[PDB]
Amino acid sequence: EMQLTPFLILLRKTLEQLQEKDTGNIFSEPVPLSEVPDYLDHIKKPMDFFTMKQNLEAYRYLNFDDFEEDFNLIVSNCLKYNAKDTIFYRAAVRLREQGGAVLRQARRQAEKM
Ligand SMILES: CCn1c(=O)c(=O)[nH]c2cc(C(=O)N[C@H](c3cccc(F)c3)c3nccn3C)ccc21
Repeated sequence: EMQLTPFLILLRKTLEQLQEKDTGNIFSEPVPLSEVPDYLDHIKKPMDFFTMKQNLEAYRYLNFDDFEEDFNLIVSNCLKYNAKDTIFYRAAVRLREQGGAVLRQARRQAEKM
């Protein structure tokens, strides 16, 4: 129960804050199926920050939980696909950790609305 415009402004800011934690920009765009041809065999719902931005502007995030769930998919897809001894896997762990405080603070701002 709140106004749409300030909520979307908050989500845009939050998405930027999350992307700032991905310094190598490895989560910025869809995993390229031309370089990773078997990716969809194991990952049923790919996600990345560009797709999240598209979803945001298409009004697909009208609650904080749905936004946070797509962020969690970026992380969990990467943990699932990649071996534990890779930079990718460790980057997903780090993103999960650093994203946590970002999301907790942003959710508090949504609740304030
Ligand atoms: C973390 C999400 N992620 C995975 O989780 C995963 O398993 N494989 C991934 C593979 C790529 C990937 O191929 N990057 C290349 C690349 C290499 C160097 C710079 C640059 F900008 C892009 C590339 N893109 C298109 C063509 N080329 C070669 C990206 C993410 C991936």
